Amino acid sequence: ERKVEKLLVANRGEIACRVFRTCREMHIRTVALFCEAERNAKHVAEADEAVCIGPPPAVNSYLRGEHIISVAKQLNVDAIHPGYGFLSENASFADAITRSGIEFIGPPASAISLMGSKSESKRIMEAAGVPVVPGYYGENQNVSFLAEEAKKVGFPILIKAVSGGGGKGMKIVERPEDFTFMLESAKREATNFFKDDRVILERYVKRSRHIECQIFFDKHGRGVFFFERDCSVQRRYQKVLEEAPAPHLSMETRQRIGEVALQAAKAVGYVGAGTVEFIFDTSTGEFYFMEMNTRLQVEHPVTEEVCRIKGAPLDLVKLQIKTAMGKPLTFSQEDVTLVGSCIEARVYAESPERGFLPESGPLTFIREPFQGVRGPARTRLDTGFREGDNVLIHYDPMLAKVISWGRSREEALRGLRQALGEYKVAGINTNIEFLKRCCETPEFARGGVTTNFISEHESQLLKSPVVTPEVAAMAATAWLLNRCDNWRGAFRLNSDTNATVHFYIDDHPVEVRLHTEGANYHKIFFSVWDHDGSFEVCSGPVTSKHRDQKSIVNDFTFLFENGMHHTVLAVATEGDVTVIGSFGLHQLRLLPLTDGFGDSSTAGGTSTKIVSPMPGKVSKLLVKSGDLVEKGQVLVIVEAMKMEHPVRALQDGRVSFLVKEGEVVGGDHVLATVAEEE
Amino acid sequence: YAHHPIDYERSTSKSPNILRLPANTSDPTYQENMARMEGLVEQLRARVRYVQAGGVVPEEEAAKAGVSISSIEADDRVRKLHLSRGKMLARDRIERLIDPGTRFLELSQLAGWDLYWDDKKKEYERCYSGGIVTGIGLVNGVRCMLVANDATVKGGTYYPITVKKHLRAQKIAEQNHLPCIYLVDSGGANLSRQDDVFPDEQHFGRIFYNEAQMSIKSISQIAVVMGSCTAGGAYVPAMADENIIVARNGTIFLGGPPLVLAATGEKVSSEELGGADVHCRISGVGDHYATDDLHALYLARRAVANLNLKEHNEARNPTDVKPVPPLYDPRELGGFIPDMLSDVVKSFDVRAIIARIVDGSRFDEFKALYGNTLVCGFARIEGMQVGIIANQGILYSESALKGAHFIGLCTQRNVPLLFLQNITGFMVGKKYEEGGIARNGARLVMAVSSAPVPKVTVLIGGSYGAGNYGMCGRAFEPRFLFMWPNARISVMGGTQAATVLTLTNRNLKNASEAEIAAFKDKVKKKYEKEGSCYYSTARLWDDGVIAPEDTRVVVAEALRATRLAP
Ligand SMILES: O=CCCCC[C@@H]1SC[C@@H]2NC(=O)N[C@@H]21
Repeated sequence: ERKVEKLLVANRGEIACRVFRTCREMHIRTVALFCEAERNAKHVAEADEAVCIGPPPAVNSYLRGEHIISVAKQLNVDAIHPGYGFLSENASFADAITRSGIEFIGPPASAISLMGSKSESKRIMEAAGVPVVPGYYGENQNVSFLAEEAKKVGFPILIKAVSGGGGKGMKIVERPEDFTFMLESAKREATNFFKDDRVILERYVKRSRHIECQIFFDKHGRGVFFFERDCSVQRRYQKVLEEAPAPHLSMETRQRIGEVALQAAKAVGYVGAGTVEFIFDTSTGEFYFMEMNTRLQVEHPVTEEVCRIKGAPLDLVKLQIKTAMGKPLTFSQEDVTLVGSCIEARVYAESPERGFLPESGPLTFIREPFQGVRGPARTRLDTGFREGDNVLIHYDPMLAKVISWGRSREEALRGLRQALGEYKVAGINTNIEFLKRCCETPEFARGGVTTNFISEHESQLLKSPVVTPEVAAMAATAWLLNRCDNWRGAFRLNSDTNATVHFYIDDHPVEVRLHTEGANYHKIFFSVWDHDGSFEVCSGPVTSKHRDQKSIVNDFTFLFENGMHHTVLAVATEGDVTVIGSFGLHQLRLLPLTDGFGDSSTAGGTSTKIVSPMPGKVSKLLVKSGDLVEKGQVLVIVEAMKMEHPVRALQDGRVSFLVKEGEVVGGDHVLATVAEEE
Repeated sequence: YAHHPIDYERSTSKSPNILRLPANTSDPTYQENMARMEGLVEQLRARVRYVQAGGVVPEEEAAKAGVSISSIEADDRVRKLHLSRGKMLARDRIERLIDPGTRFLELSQLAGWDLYWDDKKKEYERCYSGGIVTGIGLVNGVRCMLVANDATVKGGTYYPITVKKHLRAQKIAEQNHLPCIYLVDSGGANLSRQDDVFPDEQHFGRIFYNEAQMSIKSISQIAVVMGSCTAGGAYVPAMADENIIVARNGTIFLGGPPLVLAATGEKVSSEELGGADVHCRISGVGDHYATDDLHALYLARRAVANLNLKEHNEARNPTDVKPVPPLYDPRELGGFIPDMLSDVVKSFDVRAIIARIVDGSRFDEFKALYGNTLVCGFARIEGMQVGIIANQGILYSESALKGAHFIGLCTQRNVPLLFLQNITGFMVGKKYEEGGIARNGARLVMAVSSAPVPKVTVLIGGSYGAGNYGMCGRAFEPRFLFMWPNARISVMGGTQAATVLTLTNRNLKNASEAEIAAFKDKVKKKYEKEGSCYYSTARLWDDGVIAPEDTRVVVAEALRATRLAP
C-alpha cells in the first residue's frame, strides 16, 4: 500500500473543519484552500498551511482543477478529498488526479461518468435487475396500445404527457378497467398542449416518502451497508430536517434495502462511501429506485448517531481515509448495530418573511447551545462560522447543523426543541423561528410525513410571536443609552424630561415616548400604542466606545412596576435595535428619515438659467434635452475670449435647450430652462 | 413636517451633505487627461533618481529623462576615490542620522537643474543638486532641519543657488523654531563668480548673521565638520553650540595651505595649520573629536538628545493617531487634471480634487451661489482643521470680498490656510473697472498680506500674472511652496500677451503671415519655455516640487512643521 501523510481539501465550510479534525487523531498533516481574502476564515486557522486560489466567482475559484492539481503536485500531496460541490462530480478531474498519482477519495471516474447521464444509469440498473420505476415506455403509436399495456406493463396508470407539468391528462385515474375516459383525457390534453404526440405510461403513486440507505466499500472486494435514512421534509428541493432512523420501518425491510443497494453498487463497481436513494409509497408498500449519488452526503453525521460498529463509535470520514490507505475492512455487516434515535435540522441565513433570499452581513453575537450530554440525550452543534465573521453572498447561506441523539425519538425531538430555542444569532434574519414552528404545532411527532408535507401546512407556519408594547420599551431605551448619555445627567427647570424614539415597524411608523418624574433617572415610564406603565432600569458596564458597525453590546435589567424583571443583551445600531431575551429575538427597524437633507429644491426654474455673458458663441453642448440634471454637470459651455467658464448648474430636473451649437447669443440670454421634471 | 431628528443621523452617518460624491467614469476624456498626467509624472519621479547618485546611473536606459549623456566613469572614479578616504559620499549621513521608521521631506530637490551654460555650447554645468541637500528630519523625537553639503567640488563649493538654498533653510528653521544640523564639506569658495556670491546682501555674510540671530532666540544649532571649510567657512564651526571634527579628515582653516607660501612660506603639515589636532592643543576649538563617521554621527545624535524638545513636540503633535483616509482613491487625482498645450483653455474642476485630498472626503462651503468663481471653506487634513482657497475661473469683485471675509475668519480663529493657485482672471470690462474693482482687489491683498496665520501654497496649474497677488505668492511669506508638473508662471497673460504684443511692435500692415510667424510663435515659445521643471525650483522659485497624487501627505508634513512655532 501507499503511505499518506498530507491531506488536501477542495471545498470550504463545515466540511473543511470536519475533515481537518479527525485528521488530528490519525496524526496526518493538513492543507487549506481559500478564495480572494477569505483568510480570516476558521478553516484556515485550523490547518497547517493555506493557499489563495483566485477571484471570488466559482468559475475562478475551486474550479481550476488543473491549477489545483499542479499546486498539489508541487506540494507533493498524498490525498485529496473533493467534498461536495464544485469538482465533487467531475470524472475528468478524478482521472487527472489518478494520472498525477495522487489517491483520489471517492468513486472511480467511470461510475461518475455513467451516473452523469440518467438514461444510461437507469439502463444499467434495469440490466442489473433492481426494481426501477422508469420514466417512459415507447410512444403513443396506437391508442389501443394504451389499453394493451395499461393492464400490462404498469397496472397503475400514469398518463401524463411527453413533457410539461400541466398533467391534465392524468385526471388522477387510479381506477383500472378504464377505457372510455383515458383516451378522451389524453385527446383533450393534446389540445393546446400538442407538444409531441408521443405519450408515456407509468405507474402512479398516491404517496411519496424518500428513503436513502448508506454504503461503504474497500478496494479489496468487501463492504457493508449503513443504516437507512429519511428526507421527507424538503422545501423547493432544499433539505430542511431529516431523521436517520426512519420511524415506522420494519427491521426485515431494513435488511432488504441493503441487498438491493449492494447489488447496484457491485454492478457498477464502487469504492469508498456512497448513498442510494429510493422513493416509497405506503399504499403500495414497495420501494422503487429513483437515484443514487456517488459522493459523500452532507447528512453523514446524522446516520452516525444510529450506528455503532463493534460497540465503538463510528467515524465515516475515518474509514474513507483508511479505504484510500488500501487496508481491508475489519467488520462484517453484522458488527454494526443501531442504538437510539436522532434528528437533524439546518439553519439558513435567509429571511422567512421574504422570498427566502440570502442576506450578507457581519455576525454580531452568536449564542452557542450547550453541546454537552445531559439527561437522556446528546445534542451537538457544528458551525462553519464564528464571532466576527461575515457571510459571503457567493456561498450558499449555511450557518450550522444541530443534531439531537437520544435513546428514544421523543427524547431526541424534545431535546432539539430546547436547543433550537437556545441558539441565537444577531445581525441577519434566519429561519430558526420557522423550524421551531415546524416542530411544535405539526403533529409529525407521530413520524409519518410525505414528500409534499411542507406544502399543505404553509398556512399554519410562517408565524412569529407578536411584538408586545413592552418589547418596544426595552428596545427603544437601549438605542439611546447604547449611543449616548441620554437621560444621564439630564436636567431642566421646574419641568421634567422627555425624549422620543420612532420605530418603523412593518409599514407603519411607531412612536414611543419616555420621560421621568422626580429626581430619579431610575424611575422611568412609557407610552406606546396608548399603553402606559412604569419600570425601573439598571444597566451594565459601558462597552464599545468606538460605536462601529457592531456598535454596543450590553446587558440590561428592567424592573417593571407590576413586578417582573428582565435581562436584555442589546446590540443597537442606527439601522435597527436587536433585543434578545426570554421573549426570543426581535429586531425593530428605526424609522428611516433621510432624503438629500440639503439639496431639497422644488423651485420651478422657469427662465434665466445658465445665462451666458455678452460674447456668446455657444458650442459643444454635451447634455441631452429633457434629461434629468441633479448633479452639476456642464450644461452649456460658452466661450468668451478663450473663457470656457463652464456654468455647471446644479438645479435638479430635466433641462430644455432653446439654443444650438455655434449660435452667437446675447448677454444673459435664456440658453435653457432648467425646470423640475413634470 | 414629518421630520424630527436631532441633527446627528442627519449627522454622524455615512450620508451627510458635508461629504462629496464626484465619481469619475473613466471615459476617453478621462483617459486623455489621466494618461497625460501619467505622461507628466514619470520623469519627474525619475530625474530625481538620476541626480540621486548623480552622474552614476548604471541602467544607462535613462531615456525617459531628457538629460544628456554624461561621463559615468568620471563620476564613479571620483566617488571611489572619495569613499576610499573613509567618508561616505552620499546623502547616507542623513538617513543614518534620522530615526528609523520616521518621515522625511527633502525640501528642495533638483536644485540647480541644468542652470549654468558653460563655454561648451552643448554642455551645462553638472550640478545634479544645488551642492547641498535639504529636508525636514525628526531626530531622537525632535524635529530638526537637515542641511548637508555635497562633496561635489568640481565646479566650486557654493553658487548663487547654493547660498540661496542655505538661507532659505535658515529662514524656515527660524520661523518654525526647528533646530538645524549642518553637514559641512567644502572646497572653500568659488573665485570665478565671487562678485555674485560674496558681496552685496543675502549672501555668504547672511549665513553668519542668521547663525547668531538664532542663538539670540535660544534656538540651538549644530554643525558637523567632515572636511575643510575655508574662506569664511571656518566661522560656522566657531559659531556653533556644538561642533564635530572628524579625527583624520576634518579640517578648519582661515588661511589656506598654499597661502602660507609666498608670505612666510615655512610650510608645515596640514594637521598643524588648523585641521583636527588631537594632541591637547591650547585651542579649545571644536566640541567633539570622533574617531569614525559613525562615532561622529552618534555624538551628534547624543547632543541633539539633550535639548528638552522631546516633551514639547510630543505634547504639540500627537504621536499616536488613527489615520483617516479619504473616500475616493488618490490615484484618480491625475485624471481630473486636463491636458496641456491646448489652443483654448480647457475645462477644469475643484470639488473633485478637494474631495480626493481631504479627510473623509468632506467640505464646509461658505457662499458658493455668490461669487461662483472662487472657492473657500474649512476642511480636515489628518486630524487638523484647515482652510483652503482654490481658484476656478475669472475673478470678480465679489470673489475678492468673499476671500477677504474668509481670511478674516481664519485669522480670527487661528486656522491655517492652504492655497491652490490658478489663472489670473481679472476682467477688463469697463463697467467692472467703473465698479471699483481695484479697491476690492486691494481689499483682498491687504488681508492676504496682513494675516499672521501660517500659509502654504501649491501650484495646481496656470498661475500666470498678477492674479496670484490676490491669492498668495512667494513675495507674501508662504512658509513652504510646492509645485505640480503642469505649471506655468509668466506675465499677466499666458496666451493673450501674444495677441496684445502682436499689435504694438513695429509691424507693417503687410507680411501678416511672416509677422505672426515671427511674433506669435516667438512669444509662445518665450512664455511656455518657462515651466514647472526649469524656471522653478532649479532657481528656488517655489522650491518644492511634488506629485499631484501625494499632496495630502506633503501638506500634513508642512502643518506638523508649523506647530512648534511660538
Ligand atoms: O468675457 C470676456 C472677458 C475675459 C477677461 C479675461 C481676463 S482680462 C485680463 C486677463 N487676461 C486674459 O487674457 N484673461 C484675463
